[PDB]
Amino acid sequence: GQDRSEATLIKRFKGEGVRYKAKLIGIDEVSAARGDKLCQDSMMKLKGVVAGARSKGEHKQKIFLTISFGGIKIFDEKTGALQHHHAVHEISYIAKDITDHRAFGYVCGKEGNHRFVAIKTAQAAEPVILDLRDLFQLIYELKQREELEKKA
Amino acid sequence: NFDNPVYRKT
Repeated sequence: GQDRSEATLIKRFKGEGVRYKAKLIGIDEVSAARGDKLCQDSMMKLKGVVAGARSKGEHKQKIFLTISFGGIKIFDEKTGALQHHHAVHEISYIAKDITDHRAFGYVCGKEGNHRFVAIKTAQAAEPVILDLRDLFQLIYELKQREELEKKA
Repeated sequence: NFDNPVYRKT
């Protein structure tokens, strides 16, 4: 039970935002901006690729992802370097992995350039998904009140 | 699962 009041959420997502330890499953090109089946099919495909690489001795990249007013950022764990950056306006859909409580993904990109990014979280994926929901809702609300800049 | 209210298609 975490506090999700507006004031708390602003302090939560400002600056570097919230960080989560995870592993990158992969990135797949998709045909649309949203869709439950679209995402589950992509997640299943990417995991299949990872499983095939895992049989060859390959492991997923260790990362940490942050959720902030800057959107979703993926950093390499070993070096701390920023590897992927998807702005809030570029993210269209968030989806939990129906078969894995520790995996989720999101669709990003403009029309005709959609990609599904799959993440295996160190702990439960739920808190990450809820943070994204809260972040997007907050930005929508602040924008409607013309106060996003005063809180970002 | 949910849609991002702030997503911009273009």
